[PDB]
Amino acid sequence: SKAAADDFKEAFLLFDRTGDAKITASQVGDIARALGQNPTNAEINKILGNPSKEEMNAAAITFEEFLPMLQAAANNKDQGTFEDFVEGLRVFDKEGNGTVMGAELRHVLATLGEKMTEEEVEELMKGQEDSNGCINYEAFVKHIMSV
Amino acid sequence: FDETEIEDFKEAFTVIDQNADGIIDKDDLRETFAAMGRLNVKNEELDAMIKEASGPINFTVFLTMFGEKLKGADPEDVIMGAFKVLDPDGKGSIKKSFLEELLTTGGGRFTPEEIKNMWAAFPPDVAGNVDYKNICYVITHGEDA
Amino acid sequence: DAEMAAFGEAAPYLRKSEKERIEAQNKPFDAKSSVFVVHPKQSFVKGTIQSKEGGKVTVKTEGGETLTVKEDQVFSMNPPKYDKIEDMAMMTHLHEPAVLYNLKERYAAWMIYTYSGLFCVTVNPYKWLPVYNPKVVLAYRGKKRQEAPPHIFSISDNAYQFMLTDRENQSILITGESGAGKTVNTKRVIQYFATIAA
Amino acid sequence: KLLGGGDVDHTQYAFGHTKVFFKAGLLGLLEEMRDDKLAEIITATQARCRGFLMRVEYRAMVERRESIFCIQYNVRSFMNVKHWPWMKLFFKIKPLLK
Repeated sequence: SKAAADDFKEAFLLFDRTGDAKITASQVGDIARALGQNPTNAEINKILGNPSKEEMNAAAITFEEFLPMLQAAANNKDQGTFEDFVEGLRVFDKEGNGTVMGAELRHVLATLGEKMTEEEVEELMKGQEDSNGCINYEAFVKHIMSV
Repeated sequence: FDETEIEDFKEAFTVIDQNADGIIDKDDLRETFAAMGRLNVKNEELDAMIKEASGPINFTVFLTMFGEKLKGADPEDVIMGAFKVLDPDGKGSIKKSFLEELLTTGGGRFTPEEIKNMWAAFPPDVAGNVDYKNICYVITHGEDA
Repeated sequence: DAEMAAFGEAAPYLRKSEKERIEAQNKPFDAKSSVFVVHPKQSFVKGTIQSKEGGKVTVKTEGGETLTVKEDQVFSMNPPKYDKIEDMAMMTHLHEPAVLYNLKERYAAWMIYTYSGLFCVTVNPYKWLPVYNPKVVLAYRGKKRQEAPPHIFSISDNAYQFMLTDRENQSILITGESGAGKTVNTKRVIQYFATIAA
Repeated sequence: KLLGGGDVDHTQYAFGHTKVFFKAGLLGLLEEMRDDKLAEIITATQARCRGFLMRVEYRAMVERRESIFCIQYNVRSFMNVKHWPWMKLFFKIKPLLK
């Protein structure tokens, strides 16, 4: 709305590697996340196809399509409730203390639903899981929501 | 400028301003150099220090002159912060070729020629990127320790 | 599946395969539109709600028919979770149609025993079934009606159980019209007693 | 505690030692809501993850971002300063301090 945030246009100049002021359709998922929006990858996929837009063939972009797609994704930020994130992992391990065994969270984050690479899974556990093999998800989900 | 760094410049301003009136003149510069052992300090050196200011060297003119020369000055704790992120496993000094590649390939300020000048008085370990910490010392306080 | 063995051969007429179930309970359902309705020729047939006349209802049919019937000529339809419920009284939709319909469905599947509360509904097969099967008899032996599928020996055994457990006398009341086939059951119940405690 | 939420008739049910009691078509109602909730499913919890996953990637091609600058500028200072009277002075003098 501007509140006209012109820093979204300045961040589009940091993600366009050619400097022509266009951003390919394959970058739009990760740049919506870098502007403070977390649409799921199936949602980013649907919307695209919904609009008869094929992410399979070469794509370019213009700021005039990327701005309204970020504004259509911005209504879905009401789905980001931290009660359900901590209660999900609290149902994932027994006893009254928030600890996932290391390999349980790593294999679930790579193979269940939207596949996260094991390189990204190791980069998200690095520092929050110590050598006991127990990830405290009270501080883990706190630090994941700090970015 | 953190406040303890500004208090360090206030203490250095008081040690060079031996008349204690709040303005370092050329006599204060010469008498501070003579008290450090400089019996041969020429008047042209004192005139070149005063030629860097547009007015008398009071505390805010000394702070603005040091601000404009130290526009990338970083305290030792923030330099060791960045070097602990470059060595995230702790303790080890990072490799010579890793710092040369990461300075160049990330930024234009890390271009090579400049990397040869970094190795050139910042010795081997420092230059190489293996030790660590002595370079943070000499960036906050110059010359060999 | 794992459980069923005792019957094995009868199984198909008592219970359905664990996916037949699964394939039935876990299917698409649109509550707000799916419904049961009155019907001049056939008693109650099913349909989908099309529109809403403010206190009239227009519905499509299952056969293809469109009728605009009152608001209370229209009755909800149970989620698929209640397909061929052993105990209709567990349904969350206690209607007239839903009951007819449950019986009917599990019959077209050849299940003659369905419970409706305390009752033990029984429908005339009009053909032969491995139900009175000498294997079943045992199977139903020592089992609460929750440990086994709807069947008469359930009633008949429980009676017995209950008989010795509570130290009370029991009864079984069989009832139906002329062609319902009670004698048959009665007799069959009787054999049951004689066998299991002779 | 659960039934705490929902724009549901807090009448129609009743609790007791082993179970809740419900009027008609309720449990039916429940499920339905549930049904919608799965169409959604996981799917929402995946996303954030996905999102978040890449969000850490930026900090990496990215984390470094500033630590460099810090290093960058910081050096430059010195190269300029180290030749400045006042700074040499501070230098010889910096020790006598406490």
